[PDB]
Amino acid sequence: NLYFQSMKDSIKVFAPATVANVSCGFDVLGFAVDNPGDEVLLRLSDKKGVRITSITGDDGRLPKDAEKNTVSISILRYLETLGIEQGIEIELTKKMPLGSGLGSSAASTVAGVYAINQLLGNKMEVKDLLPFAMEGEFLACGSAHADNVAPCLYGGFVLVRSYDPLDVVKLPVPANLYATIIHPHVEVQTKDARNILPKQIALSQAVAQWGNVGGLVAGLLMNDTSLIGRSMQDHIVEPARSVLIPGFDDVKKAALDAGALGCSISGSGPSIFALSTSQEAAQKIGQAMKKGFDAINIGSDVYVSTVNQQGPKVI
Amino acid sequence: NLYFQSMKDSIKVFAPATVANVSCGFDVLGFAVDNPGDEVLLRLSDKKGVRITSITGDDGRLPKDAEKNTVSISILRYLETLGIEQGIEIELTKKMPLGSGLGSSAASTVAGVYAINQLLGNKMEVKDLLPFAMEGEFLACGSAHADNVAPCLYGGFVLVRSYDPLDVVKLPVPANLYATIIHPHVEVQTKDARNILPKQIALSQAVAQWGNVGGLVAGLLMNDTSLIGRSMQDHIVEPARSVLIPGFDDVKKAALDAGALGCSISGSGPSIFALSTSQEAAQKIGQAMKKGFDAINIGSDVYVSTVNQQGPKVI
Repeated sequence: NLYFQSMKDSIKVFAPATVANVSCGFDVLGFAVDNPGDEVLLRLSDKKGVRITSITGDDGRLPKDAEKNTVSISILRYLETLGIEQGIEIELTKKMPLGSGLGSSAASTVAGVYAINQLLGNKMEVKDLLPFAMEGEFLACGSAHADNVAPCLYGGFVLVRSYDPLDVVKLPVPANLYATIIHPHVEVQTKDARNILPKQIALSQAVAQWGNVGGLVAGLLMNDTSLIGRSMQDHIVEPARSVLIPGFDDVKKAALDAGALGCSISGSGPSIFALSTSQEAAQKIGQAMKKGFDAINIGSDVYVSTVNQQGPKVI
Repeated sequence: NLYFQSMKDSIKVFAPATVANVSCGFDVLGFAVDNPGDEVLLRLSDKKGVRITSITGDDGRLPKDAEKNTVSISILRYLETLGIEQGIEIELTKKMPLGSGLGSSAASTVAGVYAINQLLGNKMEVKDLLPFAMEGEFLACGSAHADNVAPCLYGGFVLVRSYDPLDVVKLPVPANLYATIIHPHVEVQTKDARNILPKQIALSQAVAQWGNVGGLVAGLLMNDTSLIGRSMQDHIVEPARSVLIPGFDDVKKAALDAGALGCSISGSGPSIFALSTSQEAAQKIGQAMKKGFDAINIGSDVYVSTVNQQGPKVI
């Protein structure tokens, strides 16, 4: 005795940028922010196949071929799993720069999967879309990051406890916790940010790090601020990668002098994030980081928000 | 308009065994149990100096010389810090075996420091006794373990977020969480358990581990059981040390088949602990571990308790 149906034959979804690693939690912590993000539009087609109609905000850098593109691969797999024969056209709009360290590929992929699922009448739980977004990323870029993908899809702050099997845990965070993201207008390759990591690390360095990861998780779950500040030390990854990011040391120091809880590389960079406990503090942190990059003549965009609990959004 | 004074010129304190490492949290997680533990008796003396009168349960293995013994060093330092000239005799009773992986040296040291502080009228906060217990351990055994000492002194379950500076965090744990400890009657050296650890580990192994440490901390703070089970995997330390512990693999398997949440080496071994969610489960886990060591003709003692929130205790 209820009927709902949608007459829409198209849908537009927005999916948010995410900050991965979050200082000491390399490969295991990530959270979503409000901006920026990507948009995906899907229309139903009587003509078969998943096809890419158009890509914008791209500089023609992304694969137009459907079997090479992350979004089309994801959607194709979803349709195959459910045994649906349905034509789909995709228009993709990048509202964020690629290789920025902000989970760009993830946002597109999550946008597509979320989109297809809602458009075809919510046949799967949002929870269960994660693997498709993962396989999509894996098949396209040879490499999937759950600490980008999970918070992007689920919203909020996430611990990726294991990759195999995929074990993801959403954590509460204090409501007055703000993230300032600065994205410099320069491109550090993801490739060089991977290669530069050590293959081996000292046990005592690892212990120092997993102490901190525990300190950070406890600090968030318990709404304690002072513990988070002290726990946001990264002794392994940031010292290796920071050489790739122009002005990193000055920018970090400027954020800490402006009163940040802590500050590190976002994902694989060159973006940098800082945490603070109010929107006055977050803004002046953003202003001081901007002033760091300006002093070396590098253009920059600043974003300020609390953790985005929504995740993707129909627009 | 209040007077309290104690006429006692002696005091006896008991301090509990602790379980360090707790699976994946090598050097950073530890918790206290009810039994076993050590006892320290202190008397005031008109004759000067801190002196050891007697040691029991020892096999004469412990240093009788006051400048070589962990308990007397600790107490001497405490007295010096506060600028007190007071003679003290110490009688020490080991109610637990040495090098058992149960924080034996820690218990003695914590017992002494707690004792002296209460006996001389509580001049310091319990909180502030930790460094003295640390310096004591360091000067005597050349090596101090906060993940034994802190939970011993403070009670409960502890995260040691950093050693320098010393950053300790007490965490809540579910009230129905039980620990079964089995101590085999065989001695694995602490020396060989240190030397056998890798000096270097792969980054991907470290990541796997700090994911787990986060998974465990979140699991305890959130009273989730299933997450703790999955988070208690140690891919670095236990595989290296378990060769030193006779029957380890069979004993672990027997605990897991009896329904343990998880099971690993306690501190540096040869003791083994398992976690479960009821006192029926903890007991049958204990029985199955005992049966593992009996089958290789090694004597064993089993202890079962919830996490000891009290810490030291005047007796």
